[PDB]
Amino acid sequence: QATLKDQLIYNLLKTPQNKITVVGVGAVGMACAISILMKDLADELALVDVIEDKLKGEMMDLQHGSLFLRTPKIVSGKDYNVTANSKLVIITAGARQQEGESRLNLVQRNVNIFKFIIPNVVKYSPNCKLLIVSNPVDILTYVAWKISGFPKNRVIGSGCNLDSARFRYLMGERLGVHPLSCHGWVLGEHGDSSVPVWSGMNVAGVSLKTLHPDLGTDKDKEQWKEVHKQVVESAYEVIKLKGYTSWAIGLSVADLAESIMKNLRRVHPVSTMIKGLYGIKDDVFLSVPCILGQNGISDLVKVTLTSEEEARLKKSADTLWGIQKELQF
Amino acid sequence: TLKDQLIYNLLKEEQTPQNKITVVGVGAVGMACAISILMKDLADELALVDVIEDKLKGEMMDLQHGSLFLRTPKIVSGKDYNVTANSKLVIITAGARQQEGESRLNLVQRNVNIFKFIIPNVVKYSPNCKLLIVSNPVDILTYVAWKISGFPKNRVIGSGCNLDSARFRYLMGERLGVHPLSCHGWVLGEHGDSSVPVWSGMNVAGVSLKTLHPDLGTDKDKEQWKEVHKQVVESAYEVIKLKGYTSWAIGLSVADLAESIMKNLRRVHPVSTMIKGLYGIKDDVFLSVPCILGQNGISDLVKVTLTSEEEARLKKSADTLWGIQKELQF
Amino acid sequence: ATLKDQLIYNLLKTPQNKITVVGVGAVGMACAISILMKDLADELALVDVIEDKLKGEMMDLQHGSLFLRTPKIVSGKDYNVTANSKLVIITAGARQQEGESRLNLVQRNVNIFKFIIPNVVKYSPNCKLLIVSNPVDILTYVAWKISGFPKNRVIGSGCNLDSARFRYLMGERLGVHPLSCHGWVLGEHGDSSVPVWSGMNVAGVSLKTLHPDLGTDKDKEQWKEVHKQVVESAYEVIKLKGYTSWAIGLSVADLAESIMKNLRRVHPVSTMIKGLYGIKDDVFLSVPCILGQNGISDLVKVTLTSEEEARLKKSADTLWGIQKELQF
Amino acid sequence: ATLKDQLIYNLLKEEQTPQNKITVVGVGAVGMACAISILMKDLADELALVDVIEDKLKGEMMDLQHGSLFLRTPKIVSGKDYNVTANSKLVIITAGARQQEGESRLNLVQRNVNIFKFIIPNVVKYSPNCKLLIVSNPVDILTYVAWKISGFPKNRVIGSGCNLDSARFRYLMGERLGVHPLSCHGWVLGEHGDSSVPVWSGMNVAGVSLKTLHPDLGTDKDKEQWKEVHKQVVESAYEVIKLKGYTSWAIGLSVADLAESIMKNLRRVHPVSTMIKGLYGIKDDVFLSVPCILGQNGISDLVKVTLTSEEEARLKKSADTLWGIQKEL
Ligand SMILES: Cn1ccnc1C(=O)c1ccc(NC(=O)C[C@H](C(=O)O)c2ccc(C(F)(F)F)cc2)cc1
Repeated sequence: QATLKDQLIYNLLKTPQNKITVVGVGAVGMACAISILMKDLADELALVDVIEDKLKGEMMDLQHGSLFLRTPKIVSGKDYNVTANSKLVIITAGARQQEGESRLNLVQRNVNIFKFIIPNVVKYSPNCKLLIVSNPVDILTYVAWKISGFPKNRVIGSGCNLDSARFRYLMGERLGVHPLSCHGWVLGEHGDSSVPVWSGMNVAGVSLKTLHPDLGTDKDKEQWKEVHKQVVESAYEVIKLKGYTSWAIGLSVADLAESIMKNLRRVHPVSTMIKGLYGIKDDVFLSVPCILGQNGISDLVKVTLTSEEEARLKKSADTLWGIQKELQF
Repeated sequence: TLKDQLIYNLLKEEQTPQNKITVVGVGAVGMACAISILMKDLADELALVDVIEDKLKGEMMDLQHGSLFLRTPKIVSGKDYNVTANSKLVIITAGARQQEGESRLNLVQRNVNIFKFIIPNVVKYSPNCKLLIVSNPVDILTYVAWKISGFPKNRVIGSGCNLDSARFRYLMGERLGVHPLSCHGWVLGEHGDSSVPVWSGMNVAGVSLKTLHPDLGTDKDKEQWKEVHKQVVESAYEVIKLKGYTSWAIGLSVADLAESIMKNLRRVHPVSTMIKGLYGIKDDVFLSVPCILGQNGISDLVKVTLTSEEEARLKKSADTLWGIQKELQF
Repeated sequence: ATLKDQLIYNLLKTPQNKITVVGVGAVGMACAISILMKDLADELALVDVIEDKLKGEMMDLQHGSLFLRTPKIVSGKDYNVTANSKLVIITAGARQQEGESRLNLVQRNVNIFKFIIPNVVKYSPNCKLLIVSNPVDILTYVAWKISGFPKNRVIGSGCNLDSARFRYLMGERLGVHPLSCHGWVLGEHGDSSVPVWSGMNVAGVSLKTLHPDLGTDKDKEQWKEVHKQVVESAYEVIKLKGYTSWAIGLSVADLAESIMKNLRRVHPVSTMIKGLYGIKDDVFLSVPCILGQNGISDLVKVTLTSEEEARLKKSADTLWGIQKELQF
Repeated sequence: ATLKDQLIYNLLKEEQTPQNKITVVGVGAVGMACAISILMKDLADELALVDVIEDKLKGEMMDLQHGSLFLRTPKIVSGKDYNVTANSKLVIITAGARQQEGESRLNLVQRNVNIFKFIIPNVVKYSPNCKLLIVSNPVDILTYVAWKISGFPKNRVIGSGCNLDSARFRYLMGERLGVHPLSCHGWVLGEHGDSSVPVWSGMNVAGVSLKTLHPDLGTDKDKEQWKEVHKQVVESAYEVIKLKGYTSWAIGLSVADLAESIMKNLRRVHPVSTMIKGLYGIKDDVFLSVPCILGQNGISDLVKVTLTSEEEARLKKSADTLWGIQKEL
């Protein structure tokens, strides 16, 4: 007498190597999850949240699509033991930006949540890289770094990877070029104080501000400054229209995860400690271009900013530090 | 202007899109289809259409902001169906969706009404497209789309039991310790409560599970494999109870079908089509049988061998669906 | 200051998904390009003994790095470059000439393996060995005996390709993509391979049940000719272009995908089948195996008809007759 | 009833014209590398191969067909008759004499012009609406020749040009900087050959001009000898050919990169061979590489790269060299 399985299969053999955990199964977390699944970045995906039904429903929905994926193990749970041995833990949990609301208003509430999340993550994946997505992402990357005790190369904020992607899309819409071939960087706060690096914007290595010196100024008859205003307002407008943002940030996060998981050493504008650059003296985290790989941030790229750009980046650091210094944890 | 100093134009002749896909409906199902199609590089232009103008624009913008990470260079939206012109494939997901405990068949009046306005507008602007119906009850709405469009039935395809079969193969794989890709088994009939598990065709590596386990699919089964089908039937209800709706699996299922159509693969999928003439069925009933899918839609039907009980269940599903289809007026 | 140090502030002074391909002949390079375009490795190492071809192939792949997502492509004539591999793919050795049987390669390629396998194993002691060189079933046995690895980690590419060819030919006959044409070729990757007619199906419909004479000498449709074309495929391609490469490279990348991504998909690969069908010796040939990050985790016990089982035992006798004459 | 007829009920009796058909002309090493790269990127729903060596053509076709289970291109065909190429959207020409050890690409010009007099009219006859992608060498001159013979508008006659040279440049840049080539930006323009031009003034990482940081970059006084990078670009093909007998993989991937931009209408910027009359002081009908926007109509636009006087003179010299050959045909 033998069961079906035992008549069909002779068992020979009785840890995951490319495991990714997503913390938070709100819209941002689930868009990160689906993007990472469709890019075949992980051999195991773990989801963690505190709403048990929603967590199970999202896990089941993904699992029902397994035939169409190449990620063979999808698990979930409220207990962080399900996250054990992750290479990469993506934290998207916490309060999310609402209509008309500054991401900076979320800071203390999400700091309080990180006091619980981060130690549990570190307990079960002491060797992982942390990719912070929750907002305000720059301050929460600082907080995650402080709580975790990790070296700062392994604490990465998704930062302005998305703002720069939005900038390159809008740039491409004006020039009739795919964003892949429109190069431009948004640095600083992932938020209202972000900094467009007009002096570096280029197609095929041609500096656009060299052709158009008014680029980025008020006197600009083409009003390129509106491009950056649209970058700043983008999240507010999408939130007002559909209630939240999800797809673009999910793709941005999966882009960062690809560079990390595959050790690509591509350059991304992500949140990291900038103390000692551009005359900044405090432990401020904000986005500068960094080399990203399997050890996290291995190097910073020292971008040459104009005086006007450097002043705006300092203003961004001052805004963040004004909030950072008043946190207790 | 800066653009003219930077760029020398050779020609400004904009041509018709070559691989355009439209998604009608920007609810959770429609957006899951859209992101799945975008990340599989199946379209060179994606159009979104719906009646909720704010949500439509917000979803469009959110996808557009991810363009750097995609290889689909044009993403458009509008309430006017002129944005959908010259689509190769139009995926209809709009309509009411089932609440907790609610049958897909309770959606008929609401979504037939919506289709009576959607389909003529789609056909007006993409007269050569394939219609991929996802809205529920999908088998009845595929019938409806066929009647209203006037298209040949090869170009009217219901997403049908592609998802039920995927779920079945997932649950098979969990029981056997095998990836669903290597677990073969078909759920046919209604995408709903009357679906039919084809026990006689379930296999791994060409080994019939029913041959090894003759009680498979019966009440005397000490392993209770019928509970696997029951889980398939209940899957959407359980997910809806937990997260309020389903989206990711159906989106991946639809992108799977769209891949076969857009790349002319001639893969076999269980999709909603007219099965008149099969198993001595004489009415124009639409339900899922395995179909060869390619760039012209359904090119062939596979004549699955069914046991007596399997065929009786399929006829019961056909009777349930036809009981509803026959009372529809066009 | 150097340009690099002016541009880059450094913060930080082993590969996690490394694949090595041994042999940079046409088969090895087809495996390499297929693996690279499937993004299966974060480091790819090429090893061979022909210094010039090796460096030339390495440089050619590197020059395409902008279009790939594998950031480290290395090569060498020594094993330093292979250290810490998850998967080592062995394609080196003599290949069959026009009209030459794969079994005629035994002496030459067994000799090569007695040098390659002991060294490979020293520097990647945890890798899976994927044998592609021919005769692959005999050489998988050799690699297992020599390496000291447990058998789950010594895998021959086997009949994965014969089955792919069978399903392609099936699909041409039936008007269906090979992905939807299901049928297995087992046994020797060679002239004694066994088509499992009794399992061939589309959408779970048994073709033999529809056509009980399928694949016999009574078959009016002559489906046996489909398997004959499978057996003869490599000979015909070698006669026409001199060698085969693309199909075997894609077949191997398919196996590497299942291993590297821990998919637990079923593939017909060369493994030890002692205990199946009453076979008593350490014969290696292809049966369907579940493939993942530990290599072969399970064997599928295919239900064979009397004639299919008899043909499989004939294949086993041919291989065993050669296997048992080898000394270690 | 036969087995097929017991199993399958045909609804459609015939197949429609292919919608995304690509033809590769020539099945030497370069042609087959293009074919496999295009197949593994899912760019075509039909691939046709043409050449004059009947046995090798059929063997290559069969070998690709035998891997069809692992691909998503359902029709692979071949023939000596160009009717097999009918209705291609893109025809890639790799046929003719290929560069040998020690051999200048320019030595191949007259032989390959002779071959194109037969190939191009046959291609045009069966695919009057295709784009032509010239890979055969010397690619710049043969792009000019294919344009004149075909009668096509120049937007539909594209030379693979310096897309590969630039990829090699960026690879070597990345090796020097420890950055993935995706994040190293730099253009090699002009002849796909010995007279190519490195645009030092445009090289950048994250929009930081390397020449601005390192003003000696590319000159003879350069203590870091970055000019050796371009020398390596120039010599790369010679070295690879000397080592393995030919080049194939990198050009195959480069062509598949161009084919992707064309087939998917991406409007990405690539340095490809086109007419540059009206730029940089060039008044002749010379074809050479400059950055072009590539899409479903082929080359729709050129990017007017800003050059130093020394870069511009080098590009004019490359143009003079090519024109001296072009005009003697
Ligand atoms: C002389 N004669 C007269 C009449 N019949 C005979 C035979 O000898 C004979 C002997 C055997 C068969 N067929 C099978 O063994 C099919 C096999 C099974 O049934 O296990 C099966 C494999 C795979 C699948 C699935 F699910 F994968 F598709 C389903 C079923 C047919 C005729």
